[PDB]
Order: sequence, then structure tokens, then C-alpha cells
Amino acid sequence: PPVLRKCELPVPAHRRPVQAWIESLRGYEQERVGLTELHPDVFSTAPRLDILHQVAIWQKNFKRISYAKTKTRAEVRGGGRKPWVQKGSGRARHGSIRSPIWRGGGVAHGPRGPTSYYYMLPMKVRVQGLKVALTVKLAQDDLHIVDSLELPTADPQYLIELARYRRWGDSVLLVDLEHEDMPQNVVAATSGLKTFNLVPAVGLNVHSMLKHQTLVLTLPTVAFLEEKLLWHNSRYTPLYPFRLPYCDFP
Amino acid sequence: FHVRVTLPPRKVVDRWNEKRAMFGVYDNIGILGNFEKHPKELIKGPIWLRGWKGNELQRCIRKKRMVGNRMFIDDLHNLNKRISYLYKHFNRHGKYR
Amino acid sequence: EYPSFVESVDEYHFVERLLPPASIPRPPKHEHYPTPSGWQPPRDPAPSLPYFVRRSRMHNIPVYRDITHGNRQMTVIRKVEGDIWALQKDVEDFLSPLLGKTPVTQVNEVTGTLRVKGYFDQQLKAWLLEKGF
Amino acid sequence: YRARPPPRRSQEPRWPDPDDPLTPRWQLSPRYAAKQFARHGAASGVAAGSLWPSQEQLRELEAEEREWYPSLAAMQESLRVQQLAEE
Amino acid sequence: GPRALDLLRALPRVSLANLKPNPGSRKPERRPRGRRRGRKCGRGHKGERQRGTRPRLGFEGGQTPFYLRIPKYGFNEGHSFRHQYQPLSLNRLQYLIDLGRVDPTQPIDLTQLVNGRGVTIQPSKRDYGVQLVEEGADTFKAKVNIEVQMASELAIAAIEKNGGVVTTAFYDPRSLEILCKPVPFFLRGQPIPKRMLPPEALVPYYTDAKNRGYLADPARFPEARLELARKYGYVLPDITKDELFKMLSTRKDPRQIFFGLAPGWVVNMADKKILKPTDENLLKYYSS
Amino acid sequence: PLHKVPVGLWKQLRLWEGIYSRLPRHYLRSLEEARTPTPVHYRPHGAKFKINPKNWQRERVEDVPIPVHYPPESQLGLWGGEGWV
Amino acid sequence: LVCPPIQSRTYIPPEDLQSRLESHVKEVFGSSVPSNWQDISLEDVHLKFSFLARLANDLRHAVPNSRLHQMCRVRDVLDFYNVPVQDRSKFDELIASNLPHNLKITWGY
Ligand SMILES: [Mg+2]
Ligand SMILES: [Mg+2]
Ligand SMILES: [Mg+2]
Ligand SMILES: [Mg+2]
Ligand SMILES: [Mg+2]
Ligand SMILES: [Mg+2]
Ligand SMILES: [Mg+2]
Ligand SMILES: [Mg+2]
Ligand SMILES: [Mg+2]
Ligand SMILES: [Mg+2]
Ligand SMILES: [Mg+2]
Ligand SMILES: [Mg+2]
Ligand SMILES: [Mg+2]
Ligand SMILES: [Mg+2]
Repeated sequence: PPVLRKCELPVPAHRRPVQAWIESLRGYEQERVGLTELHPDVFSTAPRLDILHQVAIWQKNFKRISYAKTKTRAEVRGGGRKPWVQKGSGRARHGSIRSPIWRGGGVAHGPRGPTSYYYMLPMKVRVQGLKVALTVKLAQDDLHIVDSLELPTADPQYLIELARYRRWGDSVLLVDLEHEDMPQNVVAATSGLKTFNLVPAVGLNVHSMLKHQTLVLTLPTVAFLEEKLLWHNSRYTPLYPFRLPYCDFP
Repeated sequence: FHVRVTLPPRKVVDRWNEKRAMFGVYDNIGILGNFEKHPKELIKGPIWLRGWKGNELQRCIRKKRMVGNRMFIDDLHNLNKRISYLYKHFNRHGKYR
Repeated sequence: EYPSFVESVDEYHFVERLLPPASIPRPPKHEHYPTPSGWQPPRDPAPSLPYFVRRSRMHNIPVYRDITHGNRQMTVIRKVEGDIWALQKDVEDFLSPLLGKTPVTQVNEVTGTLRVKGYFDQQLKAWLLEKGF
Repeated sequence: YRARPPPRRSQEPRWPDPDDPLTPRWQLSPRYAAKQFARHGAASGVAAGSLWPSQEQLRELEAEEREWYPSLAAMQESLRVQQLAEE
Repeated sequence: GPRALDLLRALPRVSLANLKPNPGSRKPERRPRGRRRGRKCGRGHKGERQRGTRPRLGFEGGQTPFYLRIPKYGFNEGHSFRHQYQPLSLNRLQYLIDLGRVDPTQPIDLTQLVNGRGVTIQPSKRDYGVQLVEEGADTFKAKVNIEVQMASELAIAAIEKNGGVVTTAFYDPRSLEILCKPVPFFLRGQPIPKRMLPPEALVPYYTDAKNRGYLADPARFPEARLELARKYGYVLPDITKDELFKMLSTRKDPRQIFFGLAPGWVVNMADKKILKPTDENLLKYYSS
Repeated sequence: PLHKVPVGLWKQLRLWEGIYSRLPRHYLRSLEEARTPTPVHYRPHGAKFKINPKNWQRERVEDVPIPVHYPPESQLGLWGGEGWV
Repeated sequence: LVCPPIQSRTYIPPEDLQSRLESHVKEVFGSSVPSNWQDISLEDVHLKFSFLARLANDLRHAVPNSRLHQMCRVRDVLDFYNVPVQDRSKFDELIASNLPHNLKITWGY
């Protein structure tokens, strides 16, 4: 019984959907189980490596808080009096003995307290980065669509053999639709592996997509990503945050 | 300029530990999650620096306003002196004016 | 001392009008084109040219004007998919008789942008409408 | 590995402990209760009659309105007198 | 189309090890290190400039400053109390109607314009709503029940030519914020307040039939419409016998903010319900 | 580090913990309540809103009590609520 | 659950490729053969999937995921299958590309 997936959103007349194979995780040899169509505006956009770099740097940086702090000359313990008189001593003139010139003196500039390197990229830019990551993953033959993400056994060695037989790559990232709906077999199989990482649909990002050589998507995950990413191409600006009720948005 | 005469122990750093494998996994929690949570809520750190960024004077002002009622005596004194020094330097010193 | 209140649902249909849409509605179909505002929808079949100028999210032509340094005037054609070199050739051929010389153009292939030196926004909008984009 | 459960915003109403001295006052002000009722209504557990002003609040509001909002007839009469004086 | 996708097949894997920003996107920072950027580090020789003790901006070295020798004159005097009205061209209104942002089949309100993103109102910046201008009156071919705060005489004439209804109403800042953003107000959990009357400076504007004021005498509306039609040389449409006469003649009470809703009601959007007060004092206060 | 409880609440926590908690409830609430003393050395204004003479606009206006110093010998007599300004 | 040996992914187009394509087109479409059987579109998703899967099983070579949108007609499929695919790398090619006598290369991995 072939499994066939059609695009659920209006495709522009000037672009045709891109076709992809639908594999299965049950058997080693069964690598052609179905056929799916993917929107060109998600899996076939133009590859923007600059946008990919922007999104990857943003992901690496916005969460960073550097807990580095050094005491200035005003925070070092002593140094409250002139060590010697200004004139007559014949040596250099100094004020506090905690000046940056001195041995145990404070740092001139240094790092000052916890510093937050937090900035937020525009939402359309982030969505375009996700789209470009998916597009390059599909173009470089590093994206594989499976169905229901089910496994026969909970042995991580089974996944290792399957990956090395299918030549997926050293690193595999399996994405499922929902966290609580992931089958226990694949959950236990991937709980004991380092290069095989299993994440929900909401946990997909450019950094992990680039970190892992191979991306594995289920059909519901593909539909979810398609619907979530194609919404920003024909949307108004938010009068108030979208968490608030709208006419056509949850 | 004397440099060490022995090989340092080569750090066996792995790129596939839990933190490196799940780094920033939910960075798109909002975009892919029918907005309820901003990526601000994933930032762990000081209370006065979650989802905010500023220069040293603004950071000191925000820290004093937010957690200044729980600071120690010398810490609060140092913060006040740093605020005063930064105010004077930023509003009275420099080249470009 | 809480005052008594009446719980009703009949009047709640007025609250539906007060909910703004999060998406941009598709333009209504008109019996005559162009519309009184000058808007005109794209042709049903795509042209055979080896490039496509995708419409804006508000269903407008992506031709804009840009100013730099206060005196550098430019025209930007965006959302170009296909042979942007062919689009540049067509634009320069169309604009040569108007200026008496080949217009100065810059092509951003990684982005898909044409940048002409000068304000030709309305002329290029009309040209793209006639060409069917 | 397996990813941690996603961070999800709970939809149930939240009520801070009023006996805690460390809880902020903005979470104990009546506006917080009104907003909780607006967000949830049934699950909030707030009596809907508290949203409207009480007797004393209504009296204060009416006094303020009478003092700082003249009636249309009075305002028109004042305008007429002003135009008459200017003429 | 996207030949870059086919080019990417020959290229190796795209990973974090090969990532480059756009050229010219990040100008490299320069530090006072080296022969060229050292030796006073771009500060100059002695004086106040190298030691960073320059005077303020307006200082001219002891001379009476330019920004202080000019006499004070009222230019921004009372700027924070002047009424502001965002302009809305008839051309822009026609563009919105043609693109479907606003439906002419329903009474057009400030809330509808904000939802359609045709105008942006900032009540904190002393905006008092939307005014109508005549910048596109020649090609305006729509019949709408417009509802603005100020209206130009030519814009009114243009709308009445096609057979619409122009009504100018007043909104105090609180009700204006509520109209602009009703959903945040409904999540605020407060009863709908009454609409404050215009001040004495704006009462003549809103009580005259020439401006189509919402507090004006309805008996003088046909006279003003006929005078307008005679002035601008067009026949006044038979609005009464129109199919959409109910939609054209729908009106808001001068103490009413929304359509259908009444002051004092609480809109519980979670349960999709409306709570109405029943106390005599509350009803008298809200209807007074 | 930072204190869990702000320094302002230290006195209230000390009153809540220990023998201070065994005091009668009416006494505890009588000391907890803080009524504003009647104006003595400053004249209060009536309305909460006033018209600015130079701006001709309505503005909110409030009462700021003037600090009064009560010398120790004021506790041995009845000064009527007034002291040293 | 035994692991089959991993294929070398080395594809050499056989002489009977045209006959195999014709037979598979017959077995998939099941209708009368037109005059130009190489110009039939693969628009039908079921037929395209069945044809591609049968070809992959027959020739031990499947179309890559990126080229599925390119595969539109039997002519395109024939063009795809007429080109060989080599798994050996540049070093492997240089080793077997008849190195001169004075050039010695030894693998150190
Ligand atoms: Mg010191
Ligand atoms: Mg000293
Ligand atoms: Mg000194
Ligand atoms: Mg020491
Ligand atoms: Mg030190
Ligand atoms: Mg610009
Ligand atoms: Mg410099
Ligand atoms: Mg620098
Ligand atoms: Mg130098
Ligand atoms: Mg030197
Ligand atoms: Mg000098
Ligand atoms: Mg010097
Ligand atoms: Mg002088
Ligand atoms: Mg504005």
C-alpha cells in the first residue's frame, strides 16, 4: 500500500511542488515506501547562506550571559591614602596604591559584571532562516521523510546498523510531531545514543539542523512545519502579541 | 618569556555531550509553537538581565532598581559609586561629544 | 454587596467584528479592471519569460525607490526568481530610449534584486503590469 | 539523546499566596483579579459582581464626573455667552 | 528557476565549519594598537580634546551661545494639548476597499480601519482619531458609511456623490484607546465606560450639520446635503430607497463606543459571554 | 550574593517570628496599621485635581507631609501633635 | 533482524536500458502504447511512484530526493539513468589512473 502526500496549502502557479521519497524505519531495505510533495516556498526557496549564518550566530549568542567581573581601583580593598608625599621623596608620584599601574591594583577596564549579549532577530528573518536550512538539507540529499517514526526494537544498535546501511551519515536528528506522542521504542533507542538526537517539532532549529548531518522528518511533522512556516508569508503585522485572540489565529 | 617545557594534557573535549547536542533546541519555541512563550523565557541568569541588553551604566541602573533592595552594604555602596562614576564619565568625558 | 448581573450570549456576535485578522485577505474579484484605485491582478497563466517577479504580500509590484547620502536616487526591483541577468537586460533595453544611454544597474543574484540608478519606479511598475506580473 | 519537554505556558489561572510577605503587590491588587477573570472567567473563581464599582466608588465617580464634566446644555450656554461677549 | 539548489549538489555539506557573513555587512573594529593607530590614538595633542574634558554641545568657548541668544517664541507652546488627527486619503480608502482590507458592506469605523491597517492611531501622542482629506476625491467610486472624527468639506461632497454617509464624532482618549485596541481592553476585565462629551472648543464643530456632527440636529442634514450637492454640481442620490439603507443609517449613541455594545457591559471572551449590570444606580450612571 | 528578603521586610519578619507573634492580635493589628497624622505644620489642599494657572490644564495634585522632629522631652507632655520643623 | 551488506552504489548503465524502460512503462501504465512513449508525463503521483520504485528495484539505483522534481518524463528518467555514478574518490581515481613510474603514493590511513 503506497502512501502518498499532497500539499495542503495553495501552491503558486509559477512554482511546482518538490517531490520526496517517504521511507520507513522498520526494515533495512525498504527505503521506498511512499511519495510526498513539499511546498517550493519551504523546501525549495533560494539558499541564503548569509541568512543561515545570521540565524546560527543569533542562536549561539542571544542566550549568552558572561559572568566575568574584575574589581576596578575603586573596589580593591585598601589604597585610601597617598603612599608618600608628592614632593621631595625623589620617586614617582602616586595616589591610591590600588591604581592599575601597581601590582595588586585594580583592573583599568576589564569585564564589568554580568554582560547580557541579548538581541532578537526579526521574526520573518528567523522564519526565512528555518526555511533555508530545510531547503539546503533537502538539496544536499541530507533530508529524509519517514512515516510515524516507529521502530521494531528498542536497541540503539539497531538504529546504528540502519543508519550505516542507508548511508545517512554520522549524525542523525529525528523530529517528531509532539513530545508526548513519540513511540517508546524510538524514545528508548535514542535515549542511549549521542549522535542520534530525537527532538519534537517545536524543537527544530538552524543550529541543530547544521550540527547534525542528516535530518529525519515524519509526515505529520512535515505538514506541521509547512503550515507554521507558510503563515508568515501572507500575514499582517501584530497589533498585539499573537498569543492574544485573533479572528483567524489561535 | 619563559615557556613551559612539557606537553599539557590534551583536553579530550567531545562535541556530542548532552549540552552540545541539545544547545538551543527550543530557540524557535514561539515561531513553531503557536505563540505563547517568547525566547526571552529560555534565558537563565540574573533577574535584571533576562531578555535585556544595555551598556554598563544602564546595567548598573537596572540592577540597582531591580535587586538593589537585597544587596549587601558594601555591594550597594560600590554600585552607587560605580553609577556616579559612569554618569560623570559618560555625560562629561569623551571626544566626539 | 455584589450587584446582580445578567449573563447573555445574544449580543456577543458584535464582538466578532472587533477581532482583527492576523492574515492578509485575498483581494476581492472585480467585474472590471483596473480597479478604481489602479490595482490590477496578475495574469492567470504565467509568462514564458525565464524570470518571475513575485507579487508583494499586499498584492503590489515589488518596485520601490531608495535614497542614499541624501542625493543618490535608486530604484529597487525585488522578489525576482529566474534569470535575473535576463531581467536586467530587458530593463536596460526598455530604459535606454528614455535616457539616451544604457542605465546603470546592479544585480544581486544571491538575493534576487535589481538596482537601477535613478527614480524609474512608476515606469517600471507600468512596464511590469503590461508584461503581466 | 532525547530532548527535554518543551516549555509550555499553563492555561490554568494563577493565584499567588496572599500570606507570603515576599509576593509583589501588583499580583495582589484587584486589577490582577479582574485580569484573571477576563482571561479565564469560569476557572478563575472570581465573582463577576466585583468588576463593577461598589456604592462608594460609584459615588466618587459620579462626583468626579459632575465636577469635571459639564453638561451639554451648560457648555452650549457658556459658549453662547462667550460669543455674545465677543460680539 | 533556483539554479543555486542544483549548484549545491556538487558543493560539500553546509555545516557550522563553513559559514561566512555577507561582505561589507560587518565593518571590522579598529583598536589603538600599532604604529599608525597608536601615539595619541586619534585624540590629538594637548588641550581638552586629548584629555576628554570638552565643554557641552551648545558651548561656544564663552561666547553667548546661538541656542541662547535667540529670543523665546511660542512654537511648541502647548504642543502636548493640541488635538492631532491622522489623515486618511480618499485614495487610500479606495485602495483599501479594492484590496479588501475594509468591507464597504458594513459601517466603517476606526476599529475597522485599525484592523485593516489603513491607519495607525497613537492616543498617547495626543492623536484624537482620523480626519478625512480630499487627496483622492476625483477617482473615489465607493459607497461606504464612513465614521471619522474630522472630515473635509470636499471629502464629504465626494462621499455623498457616490451615496455614502459621513459622520464626525468625538472620542476622549480613553475611549479612543479602547476603540483602537478592543481586544486588550476586553482582556483588561473592566466594564465598557461612557463616551465623554467634546469640550467647549469642539462642541460647535460637532453640533453643526455642515460638518455632519454626531451631536447635530438630524433635521438639518438634508438641507446641508442639498446645499453641498448644489455647490458641487451633482445630483443627490436617493439614499432612502437604497437596498443597504439600514447599514447606511446605522448610528452610534453619543455615549456609545462600539456597535451594539453598551456602557457597563463586561465581555468575557473566554466563555464568549456578556455580563450586564442590573443595579438601578449602576444603570443610571452608565446611561447618564 | 543577594538577600532572599529585602531589608525593608526585615522588621516585619522579626515581628512575625518569635515572641512578637505571641502578642495579642488586636495589639499587633493596631501597630501594623499606619494612619496618616492630621496636618499640623502644613496646610492641605482640598481637591485631588487642580487647574494649573499657567497651563490652564487639569493636573493631579497630592499632599506631601512635612517632616517634623519630636524631641525626647515632647513625650513627657502634650504638644498637640506639633514639634520642631 | 540481520544487517545486509552495504551496497557499493556503483552504477553502470546496461545495454538493455531502453528495453527495460519500455517494459517497466508497460507494466506500470497498463494501457496502449502511444507513438511517442518517451514523452508521457509523470504527473500522476501514484504512477510516478510505482514507476520509480520498480526502476530502483530493477537497477539497484534510486533517484535522489533532490532530483525527484527534475524527473518529469521518461526522457528525463532515461537521461538520469544514462550517466554512470562513481563511488570512488579523487584519491581512488588517481591511484587507478595509471600513475607514472617516478610517482609513489602510499595511503597512510
Ligand atoms: Mg577607596
Ligand atoms: Mg582621603
Ligand atoms: Mg588622587
Ligand atoms: Mg596582595
Ligand atoms: Mg587584583
Ligand atoms: Mg532606504
Ligand atoms: Mg576609529
Ligand atoms: Mg572599539
Ligand atoms: Mg598614530
Ligand atoms: Mg611611542
Ligand atoms: Mg595646545
Ligand atoms: Mg603627550
Ligand atoms: Mg564674557
Ligand atoms: Mg501617528
